[PDB]
Amino acid sequence: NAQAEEFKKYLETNGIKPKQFHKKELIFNQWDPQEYCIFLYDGITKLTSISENGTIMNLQYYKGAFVIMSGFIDTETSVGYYNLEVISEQATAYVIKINELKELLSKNLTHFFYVFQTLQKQVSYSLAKFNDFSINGKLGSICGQLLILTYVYGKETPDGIKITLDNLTMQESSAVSRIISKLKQEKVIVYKNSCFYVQNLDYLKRYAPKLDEWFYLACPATWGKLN
Amino acid sequence: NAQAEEFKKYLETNGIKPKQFHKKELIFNQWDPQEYCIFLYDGITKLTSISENGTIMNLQYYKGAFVIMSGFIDTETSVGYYNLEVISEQATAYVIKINELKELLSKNLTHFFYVFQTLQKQVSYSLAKFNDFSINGKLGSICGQLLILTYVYGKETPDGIKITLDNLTMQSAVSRIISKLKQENLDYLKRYAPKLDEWFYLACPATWGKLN
Repeated sequence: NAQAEEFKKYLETNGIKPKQFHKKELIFNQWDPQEYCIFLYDGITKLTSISENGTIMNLQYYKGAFVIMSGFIDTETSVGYYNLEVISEQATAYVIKINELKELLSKNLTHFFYVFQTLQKQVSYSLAKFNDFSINGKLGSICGQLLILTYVYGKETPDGIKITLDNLTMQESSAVSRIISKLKQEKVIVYKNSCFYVQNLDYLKRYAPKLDEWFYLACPATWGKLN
Repeated sequence: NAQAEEFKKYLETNGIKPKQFHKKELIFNQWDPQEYCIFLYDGITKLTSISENGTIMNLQYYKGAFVIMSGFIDTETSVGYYNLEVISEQATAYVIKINELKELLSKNLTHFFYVFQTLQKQVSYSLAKFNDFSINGKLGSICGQLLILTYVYGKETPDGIKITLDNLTMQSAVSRIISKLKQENLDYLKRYAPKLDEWFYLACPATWGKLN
């Protein structure tokens, strides 16, 4: 991670020190009146939303390095009523306020483009997942999920692809079951050592094609080593 | 919108003149190796992707004023191969090559912040309707589609809420629910699309206060 390091040392260079959090903690919650910019350097987290009857809705999961925002940079008003719960055991993130962030980026444009581009590939990511889901239904939706996980955690193994991930945070309803059952049988995936494998990544590629290109276009480094 | 019309004057002050398009035209297509930055100033449009077998699916709609960009700001590589079609009778948009946009925004950070906002508005947008989908399946989605349409074109009257858009731009189980809910009220679209209604109250507060 080239840009992530320089951005990490640029925040520290300007006095913004890191801070570790662990499970169930709220880096920021739905009721914090302050708008933040959280540069989750290392770890995994999830953006959640509390509906009327207290039901938690897991909306998106983030893996460092990544940037999350709760306020609009131009108006400095909240983007929504969300919370950022850490799902990894413990992770570190630089919590900078929206107004300070608007000052540091205005001073250095290279870091401005970094945060600008990270949001660009978040927009296209949704367009690509919605595209595959609209082509191949739940099959393409599930294949896109399996495709991105095997790019970020896939280890090239003599026996399949050893996805590096905890056992049940990996698969963190019957329709899903019907699809994964076929995948188990047709050798495309395998459930060995209580850990997912992947022996025909090409199957996932062609049923989630436009998420596969999104990985090539947005992360050609992580996409080119498994191809 | 003042941030938009100020962006316009900033663009054409730097020698970027508007271009008018008539419906069914493409402001850019998916095979164009050049990445643009489209400042749709006026008119409504649609972002489409045609699959390799020819089937065309629509992924998003953008109404002006708004920014749509085909490539990353610095690397200048494509963010995804799509086609931006015009669905309005006619539309006006300032087309810009993204390497030219890099130098303009880098030299004016107030308009850098503006386009920065436009893309994080559509991020929270998708997050909001995903919530409404994960709670109310397709009903929360189609409901989300109707309330945003009502809030952007809805003028209150004694008869009820209405949108002044000809059947032109108007155009399975989808119509099944349309009818199952044609069988029984702005409060219903807000009922099963609450986050999208929340998103609209924060990203577009002034215009969301129309029926509120």
